[PDB]
Amino acid sequence: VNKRMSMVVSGLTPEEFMLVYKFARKHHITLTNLITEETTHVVMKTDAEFVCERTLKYFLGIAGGKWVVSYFWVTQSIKERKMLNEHDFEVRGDVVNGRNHQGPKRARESQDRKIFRGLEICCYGPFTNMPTDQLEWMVQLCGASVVKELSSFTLGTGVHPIVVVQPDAWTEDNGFHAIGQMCEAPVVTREWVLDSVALYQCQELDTYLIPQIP
Amino acid sequence: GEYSRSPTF
Repeated sequence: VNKRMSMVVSGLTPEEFMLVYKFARKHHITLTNLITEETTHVVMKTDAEFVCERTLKYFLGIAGGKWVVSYFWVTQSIKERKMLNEHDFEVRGDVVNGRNHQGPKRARESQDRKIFRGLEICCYGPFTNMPTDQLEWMVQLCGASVVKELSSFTLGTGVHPIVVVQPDAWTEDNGFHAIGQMCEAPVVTREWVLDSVALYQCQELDTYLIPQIP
Repeated sequence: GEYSRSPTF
């Protein structure tokens, strides 16, 4: 048996989804609303130069080295009544990290050398607009080791511990500045992960570091 | 009816 096509779409209005659903129906393509290991294609809404917004399905698509292509692949197939090749429609960048950083392409080409290789990452809550277990899954797909609690860090010279938090999500407390007192590990924002994934290249922590209290 | 927009970052 061979792997089969399984799609999720992102950034589309319902009406656009319905057009794809009719599309998926005609050419017997599997189409789900939730992305899994079995999902092979991620279809993003882009501009004429194949630049999209950064969504959860966008990040997870890259993390899994899956094919991330533009919505224009569907509309063009309609226009010419054929099934043209998706690869021609791979998104080249996004509105945050660059219009032609070739992240998704590079992501496919480096699964033997994943960007978070040799790292132990703890996603220290809370989080907004992105479930914790999905973010944990994200770094897993990128070769990182997920750590549930701060005390669970491996102690060793070879281990590289990292604490990732989202300052926006904290509303009741200013607690993220005190984490350095509880453990021996760098503390950086969620944006470190997002940028690293989008470019599929491990960014320097310097700019993403969150100031601590000694 | 309502369309929760997909969360964008």
